[PDB]
Amino acid sequence: FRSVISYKTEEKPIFSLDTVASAESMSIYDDIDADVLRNYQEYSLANIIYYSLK
Amino acid sequence: FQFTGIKKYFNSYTLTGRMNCVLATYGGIALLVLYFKLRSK
Amino acid sequence: NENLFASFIAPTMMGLPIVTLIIMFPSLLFPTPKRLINNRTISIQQWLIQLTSKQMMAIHNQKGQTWSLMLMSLIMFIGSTNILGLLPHSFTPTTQLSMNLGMAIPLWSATVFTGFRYKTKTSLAHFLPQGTPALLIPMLVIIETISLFIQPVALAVRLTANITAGHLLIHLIGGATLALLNINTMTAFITFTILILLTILEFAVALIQAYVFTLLVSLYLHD
Amino acid sequence: IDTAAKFIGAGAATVGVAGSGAGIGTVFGSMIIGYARNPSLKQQLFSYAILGFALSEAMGLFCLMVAFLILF
Amino acid sequence: IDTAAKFIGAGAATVGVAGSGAGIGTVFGSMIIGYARNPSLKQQLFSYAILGFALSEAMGLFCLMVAFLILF
Amino acid sequence: IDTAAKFIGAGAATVGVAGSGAGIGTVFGSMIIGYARNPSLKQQLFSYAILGFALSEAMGLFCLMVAFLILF
Amino acid sequence: IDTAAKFIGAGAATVGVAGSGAGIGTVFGSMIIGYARNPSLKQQLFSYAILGFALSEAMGLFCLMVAFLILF
Amino acid sequence: IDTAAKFIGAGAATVGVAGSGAGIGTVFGSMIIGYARNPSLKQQLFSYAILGFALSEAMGLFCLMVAFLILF
Amino acid sequence: VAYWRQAGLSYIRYSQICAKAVRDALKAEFKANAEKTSGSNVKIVKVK
Amino acid sequence: GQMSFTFASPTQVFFNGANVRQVDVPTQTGAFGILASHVPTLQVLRPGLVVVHAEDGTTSKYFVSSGSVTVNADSSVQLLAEEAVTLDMLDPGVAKANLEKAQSELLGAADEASRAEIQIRIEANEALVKAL
Repeated sequence: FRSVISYKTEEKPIFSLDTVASAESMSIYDDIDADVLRNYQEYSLANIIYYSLK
Repeated sequence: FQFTGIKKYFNSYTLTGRMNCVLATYGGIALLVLYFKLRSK
Repeated sequence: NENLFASFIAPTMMGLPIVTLIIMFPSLLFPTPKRLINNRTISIQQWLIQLTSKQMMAIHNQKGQTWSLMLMSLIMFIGSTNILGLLPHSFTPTTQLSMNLGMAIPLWSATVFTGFRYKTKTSLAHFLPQGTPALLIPMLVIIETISLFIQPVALAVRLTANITAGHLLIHLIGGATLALLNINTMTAFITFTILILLTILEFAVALIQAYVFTLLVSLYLHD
Repeated sequence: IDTAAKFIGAGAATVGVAGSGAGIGTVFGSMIIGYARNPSLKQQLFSYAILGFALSEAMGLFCLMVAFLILF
Repeated sequence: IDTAAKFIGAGAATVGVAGSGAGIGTVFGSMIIGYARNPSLKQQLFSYAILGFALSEAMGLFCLMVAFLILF
Repeated sequence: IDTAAKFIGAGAATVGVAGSGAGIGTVFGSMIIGYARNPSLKQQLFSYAILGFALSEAMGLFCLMVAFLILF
Repeated sequence: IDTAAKFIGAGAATVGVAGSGAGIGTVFGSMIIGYARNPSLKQQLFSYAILGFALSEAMGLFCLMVAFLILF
Repeated sequence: IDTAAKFIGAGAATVGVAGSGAGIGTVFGSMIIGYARNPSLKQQLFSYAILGFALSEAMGLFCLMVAFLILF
Repeated sequence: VAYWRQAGLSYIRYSQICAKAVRDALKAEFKANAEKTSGSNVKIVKVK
Repeated sequence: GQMSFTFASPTQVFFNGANVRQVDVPTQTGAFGILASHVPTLQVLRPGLVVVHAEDGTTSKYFVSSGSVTVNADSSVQLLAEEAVTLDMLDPGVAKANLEKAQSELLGAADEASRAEIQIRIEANEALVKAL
């Protein structure tokens, strides 16, 4: 929502797969493996739902 | 009175701690080789 | 060809004067008070024990805690008789190899006979480490028993060999000062090497942690 | 005849220290990568640098103990 | 026999002073893996290296006097 | 008998430089894992390996100069 | 006896390449564990491990060069 | 006396094959830890080990090759 | 990898238990804020 | 220097755009220190205390339960946590009793994953007591 009067229906993507989150922009990053990124990418699924629910 | 202050301690652990006989045997044999080498000079 | 070191050839003498006075003397450096508040020179000896009685107590946590009130007497004797000898012309009883073979063996064999009077099977069934594979049973139990009987020799010879090794570099670096009637600039640098080396030779306290502690591990493991 | 054998038996005894010339090189290089991870140096991490140093120099200097006895 | 005995006790002692070069390979080298995790550079990080660099060299210049102790 | 000492002496004095190469592989083997963890190459990391090769070789190349005075 | 001094020296100076033999074994033990963390392979990850090899084996190869002069 | 210089050059030169045997424990040790990150193993992860293993053993055989020259 | 890995669990199933223990070690005053979050209200409907 | 530290619970906010020079976080796969320009990573948390050192003379002893630390390319971190409470809201006396009861059910677990659930519970109470 923008205000009391006007809201907006919106769209946001969910990169849930580990390997689509394995691209050129993560090779700059540190020692994260496919087990650490497995635990982390799950937790951001619970943080997009709580953002959506509020 | 250098006994009854520590007499409760002794028969507790001198059951294993007072085994200086192995030290006495490894000592007494160590006496024997040095008197023998000076005997043969 | 600027700075020619010199040397002096002289015998380095670990003689044996009257010892049974010298052993008793670091007992009377520590007094014991029969009072509640004490007199601010025992009170920093009494605090120094209540630290390192809380580190040889914490590991064991058994009814083998009865043994630990002795192990803090073992740390004060060779803690003192290694620290007295740094003085000009004093004599350390832990220099000679005789008493250290009487400090290891009546203590080390007091450990293997501790579990053999209570457990009687699983003390030296600690020779069985794991879920036994086949090709290395005889290669194991000829190894883990030859590294058991090394332990009394491993415990005493590590103490006598480096304590006396401190005393020779005290003499030889020190004796090269006296025989340095050549160029006088290098005399100070050998002197400054000495007063660093005497700070390193207060690792004679550090080498008593590595005698009581590997007596605990050689007690905690068996019991 | 043994005057040279006084020397090389001392001259070979000295290179047994060459372990502990590198063995303390481990424990000081291995401390800074134990420190840059976790900046709590005043705790027991620095106290394990000196006991590791002292226990390595304890096996360091007494190799030179056998050097002088062959000489003197 | 005199100059024969002296020199091969001197060269065989100088092997031990490059026995501490392999330690400062680790001391100066393991600064790299610490510096990349955390850039707190002019902290004790580079200064702990000097406590490594000059203490490991202190076993390097240890034996070099002992070689010249048996030169003469 | 002078010739039999000069040639064993320098060849004994060459042994130590093996200690130098066995640490100097570490000071680039820490920079491989250094740059692959944070691309900070052109800044201070690579210059440390330039110091790291220069330092430990000075522990090494002096030992070769010890071999020359035995030979000469 | 004059020819014997030729033989004794080079076999002693032979061993100064033993450490430089292991001094190239670790620079490849890095690039295994270095590349497996950042696939930037054909760039300056591999190009640096080339330089660390040819520098270190050259200091081993110069140790073999003095083995020939003791031989000849 | 002519036979005795053959065997010191035989015994002392064979020593240096110990060093490169220490090196191939590193590179085969490092392939175990590099694989446990990123199972891309049958690609150039494992192939860099057989790159490195052949290159370290080539130095150690180069040490052992003088043992057959100087003995004969 | 840990014991909650390789046995068939998820990180939410990890994070549910270790956060539930903090809500049991609280006092009587701050027990209502553990009752506040307490997010077990969504029902489950699968058609089969 | 030139950092940004953000520390937010779901229901409340501790820090917003206010950084103080050093953050200590208990990572799932170890621990780390943040010192004004750390090489960026994407890590997840274990039960343990976060001691943020304020500039401000003193420190700040928080205790997270399970969250996520994202230090990024520019010098700015985002530490988000689920149950981020301080020390004085916890009682040590109930934390002592909760340990050995979960050890008692550990032998009494017949299944392999139900026993693995018990191993999660004893770890969190172990970091509970030692932080106190």
